[PDB]
Amino acid sequence: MTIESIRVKNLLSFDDVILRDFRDINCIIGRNNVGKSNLLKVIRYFYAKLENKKVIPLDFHTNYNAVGEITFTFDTTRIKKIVTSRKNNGRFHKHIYNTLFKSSSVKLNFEELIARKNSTNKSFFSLTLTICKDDSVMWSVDDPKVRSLL
Amino acid sequence: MTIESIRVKNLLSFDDVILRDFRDINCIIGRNNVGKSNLLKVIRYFYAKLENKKVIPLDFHTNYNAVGEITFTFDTTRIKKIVTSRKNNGRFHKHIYNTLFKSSSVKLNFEELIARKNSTNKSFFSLTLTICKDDSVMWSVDDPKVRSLL
Amino acid sequence: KMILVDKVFYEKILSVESFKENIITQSAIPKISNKEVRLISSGSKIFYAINNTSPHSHVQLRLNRFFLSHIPLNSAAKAFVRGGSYLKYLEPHIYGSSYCRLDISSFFNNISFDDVKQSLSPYIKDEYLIGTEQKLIDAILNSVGYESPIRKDKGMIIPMGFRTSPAISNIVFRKMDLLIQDFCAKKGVIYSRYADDMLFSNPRESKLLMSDYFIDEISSLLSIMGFNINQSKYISREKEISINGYVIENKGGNGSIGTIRLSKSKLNTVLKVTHALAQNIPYKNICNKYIKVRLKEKNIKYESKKDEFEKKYYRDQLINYLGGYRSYLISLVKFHSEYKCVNSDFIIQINGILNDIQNHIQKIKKNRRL
Amino acid sequence: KMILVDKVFYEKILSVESFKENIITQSAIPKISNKEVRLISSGSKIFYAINNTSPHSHVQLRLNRFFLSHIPLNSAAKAFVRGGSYLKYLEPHIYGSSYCRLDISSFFNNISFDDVKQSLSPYIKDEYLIGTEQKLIDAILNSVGYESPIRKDKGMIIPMGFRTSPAISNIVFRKMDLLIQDFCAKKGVIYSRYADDMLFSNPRESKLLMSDYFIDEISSLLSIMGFNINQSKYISREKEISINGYVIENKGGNGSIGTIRLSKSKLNTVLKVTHALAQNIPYKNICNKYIKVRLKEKNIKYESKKDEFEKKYYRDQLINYLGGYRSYLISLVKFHSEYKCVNSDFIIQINGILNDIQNHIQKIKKNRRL
RNA sequence: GAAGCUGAGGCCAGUUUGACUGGAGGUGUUCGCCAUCUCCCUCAGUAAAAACUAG
DNA sequence: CAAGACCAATCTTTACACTTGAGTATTAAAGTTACCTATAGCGCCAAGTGCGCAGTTTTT
DNA sequence: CAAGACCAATCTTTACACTTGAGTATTAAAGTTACCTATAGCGCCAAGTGCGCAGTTTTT
RNA sequence: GAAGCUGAGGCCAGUUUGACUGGAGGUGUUCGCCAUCUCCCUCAGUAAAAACUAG
Repeated sequence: MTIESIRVKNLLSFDDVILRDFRDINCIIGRNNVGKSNLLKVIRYFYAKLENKKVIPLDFHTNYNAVGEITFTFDTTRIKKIVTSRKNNGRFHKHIYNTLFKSSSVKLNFEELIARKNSTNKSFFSLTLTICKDDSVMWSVDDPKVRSLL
Repeated sequence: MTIESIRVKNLLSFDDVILRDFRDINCIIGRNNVGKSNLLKVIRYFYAKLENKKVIPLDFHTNYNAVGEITFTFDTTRIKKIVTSRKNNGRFHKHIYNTLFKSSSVKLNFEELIARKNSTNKSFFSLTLTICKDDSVMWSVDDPKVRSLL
Repeated sequence: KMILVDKVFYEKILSVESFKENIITQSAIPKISNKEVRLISSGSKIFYAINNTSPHSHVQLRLNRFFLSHIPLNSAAKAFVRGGSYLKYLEPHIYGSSYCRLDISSFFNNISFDDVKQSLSPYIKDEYLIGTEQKLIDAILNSVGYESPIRKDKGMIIPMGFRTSPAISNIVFRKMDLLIQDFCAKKGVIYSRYADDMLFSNPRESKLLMSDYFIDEISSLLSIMGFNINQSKYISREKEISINGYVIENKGGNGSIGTIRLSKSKLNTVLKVTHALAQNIPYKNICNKYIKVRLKEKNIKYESKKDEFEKKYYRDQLINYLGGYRSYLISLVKFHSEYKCVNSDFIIQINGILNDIQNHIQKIKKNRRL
Repeated sequence: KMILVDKVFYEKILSVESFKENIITQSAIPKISNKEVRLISSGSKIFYAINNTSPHSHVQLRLNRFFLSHIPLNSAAKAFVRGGSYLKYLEPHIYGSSYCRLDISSFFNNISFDDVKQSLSPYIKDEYLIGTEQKLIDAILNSVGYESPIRKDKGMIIPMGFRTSPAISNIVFRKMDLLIQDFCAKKGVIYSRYADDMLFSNPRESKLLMSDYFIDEISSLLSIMGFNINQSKYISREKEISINGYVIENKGGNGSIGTIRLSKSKLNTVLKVTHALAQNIPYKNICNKYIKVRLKEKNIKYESKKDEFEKKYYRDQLINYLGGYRSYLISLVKFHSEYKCVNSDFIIQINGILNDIQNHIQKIKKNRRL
């Protein structure tokens, strides 16, 4: 897969919405703009803030919360299979390992590293964008290199 | 007068610019867009944030400062003369006094109130908009009624 | 549209018949007297129970049903709210790498009635209910409030065990929910609250939740409305926390998702019960030894039959317990299936335990007919 | 474009001729030895002065002129910066209603040389200046650094009185300038700094600057690079503050502009000098009693004439003092005219004082020719 | 360990049989020598940066 | 004593290596960078024109 | 013990009063608000269809 | 004053000539009874809300 989940909390017309189990073709139907255009706006805003574009923050569904969160879970299993292999010693694979997969495999010990390698594992990378009440934006990963690579 | 001063610190192409002594006709000349359009953008942004419009924050002149400030000094001498008089007991004059001129005359004692009344005084109201590094905006006066009335 | 209860709303929908006499005779609705309130003692805690026959119970229940349920709340409050649960209270912290857990000392006893009046005032019309003697808001507060005879110093007190105490606590604490949520979010910390138990998690790599500064700041925020932090229950840990049995673990760093499982302490009682049922030790011993449920002789409804009555009651208690624990574990399973945050090996263990429970329940229901 | 000094830059523009021998012979540039440094004692403070004849003085002066002046700084640093002044350090606080003033204990003595190297590293190329023995950055730090023979424990130390110490202090403290500026601005407080003296002002109506929390937070921020707050110089006040003579006052609340004046303590010496000059007390007594300037007998340049020399020297000292104080007061007047923040009655008093000073200066210059 | 801070002495006043502490008053005040009005000598030693030379 | 919050650049943008479709241990070359600067009042020297290198306040 | 940070609405938008151009002590009417709701499983009663009002875990 | 917290008793073990403290072990660990693997009785008294009835 490519995207495991998208979660929006307290933004536009979304109270707490989680979308997952994405298939190869996703057909969106229903009454017009009851959240279709809102979901599109959420995704576009997240991907505009990913590339450090200065875009206006989204509105809150209810002002009785201080923040609104958009969480994207990327499925990086295939990229881990791409880079962890010995053959591909290229610069791009090396950079991808140093950025996305390090600082998560460093903490592990030998036994857990072996268990992760040998098992039919699935690897995920979760990135959360939080909008505070005063228009500030906070990421759950503070490295801009990670955001640009994603 | 109407506006006593406009001060911009660390925004767009402005390092620390103070404009004052405004006359009835102000002619702006010089090399094109060396700060003309930037001054217009600053004024438009301040007046859009005054009315609680969601507009994009301005860029910093240099990122070695945490904030950029726009200070507007309004000349409210005539409005004080308008409202402090006894004859005009209308609702609008009463609201203007309760919003703009109270909380600044309450602290005063009788002698200083008399001195302010009798002297050929000039009254000013200073409002500062501060943009932090994380796009947040802070006002030097936290009452939205003051901003809307201004 | 914000809810607004006025005199007609109280007369028709809320009072109905409970206070018809007091509203037609223009007599002030009185305080909840000590006669209507019984005082149970549970350890060091004291619980206040109102009699159902009193009109105060009816008006309180209808107040919960129609008025308190419509006032908006903060999303960080996961307790006593429509759709909230403990698992929902733990879920947002799977993304965190360090965990901190704080408690509020005597949450319900420290809720000042003045704060309750200030919180409920905008949602109640400023009218006079009875002539010019008693206000509508004061009558409703009479419905919700109480004076503890044990402690007359505080006067008005919101007691535990009433109909309306939890929801009123949530509404009055929405202010601190907002303040703490704003502070934590500006610090990058995920915050959630269940009753008086606050959980914070930092997903980044930092010692913020371990410093005394964080505790000092949360105490400073709580001090605005007079609350205090229970320092005996303050917990701070890295990479895993065992909160009252529920274990959250997240070893990874950037972009890692933790797992929520149950420690062996939680599973201890149910595993022992299943083993005892496999051991064919009688139902009376199973109920008494592990579940602490028993049929007191003074609680026998009828003297027509005793031994068969006790056998049926113990069988009912066992079937009820097994159904309840099965329901709890499927609550966990559904939470996993909808959020995908529970450990996979723990999921397998849960499935095995569930199959064992269902086999035992089938055996019990089959032996019922023999 | 960020400045970048490389080997050719050091050889041509900086070293010039001061270290020609050391650069052609490939011999390492040596530390500033104790022979080149004299130690003056001013109260409890010790000042380090390098001899002008040493090449270290020349390279330090050219380092100030060409390299340190190009590295960007933070706008909150109003000291030792092109265009900065004390009045500019006080000005942004006229809008504040409460004031707080903090000091850093031994600012220059607590500047670790490791922090200096880390700060200056990105602006200096990572090359080898002399073979593979000494690096360019290490040679420049040799130029700027020193080891105090009084305190050998700290090794490298930036001493007061050197050519490059103030600018290097500003560059190394830019990090804390940014951190404190961000914190104060997120709290709504106007912050400015002059050397080690930090001034904060809150324009809103709040007790933030008076609580111990603010001092604790500023101390916590300063602790990152090892600084400490001088608790003897901590000041907090409302509606006016008298900072070292300069008085800021702002009684009003929402949208009020304060006034900066000078207390009578600052004007005391100049008023007394003007009164003494009007009293026709001789110039020697005026210089000795109030100004503490005197001509020591060992400082007589030539023995050809003494009494006329002493009269001319005292007249020169008096004319210089009057010109200097007049210059200070017109600095105040220009600051007012450009910012409009000085008290009007104080402006009138300044004008009268200035006219008196000019009349006295004209009288002195006229009596010179008699 | 919390440093508080100041250069070394020679009269005179206040506290001491024999040495230590200050050398306009008024007024208000956040009590800070903080603000505002009016009216002791000697000898050392004194680094650097920055602003300012009314209009 | 003791600690969370430990600048912003540093040239920038794009990007697979191996044997042609799948792959289980750690950045970089390259096109553009892409253009910079000696020496401002004082001293040396031709010898009074022209060229080379004794203040205030605040921190303290 | 002790404190800075003490929600977000509450209907909303516009706006001079006095005698027609200048003025030295404290909000509001009004048009739209502008539309809302009794009573969800259990008990009473017609008497088995229809109408009115003995669990788990967590806080504790 | 910092409360720490628990319902009241009746054996047996450990500390006490006469009354007080616990009733699987292993392993690791942030040492928290915290996590993971394997395998004492009686009598009181027990308010409210919320989730959950696999698939």
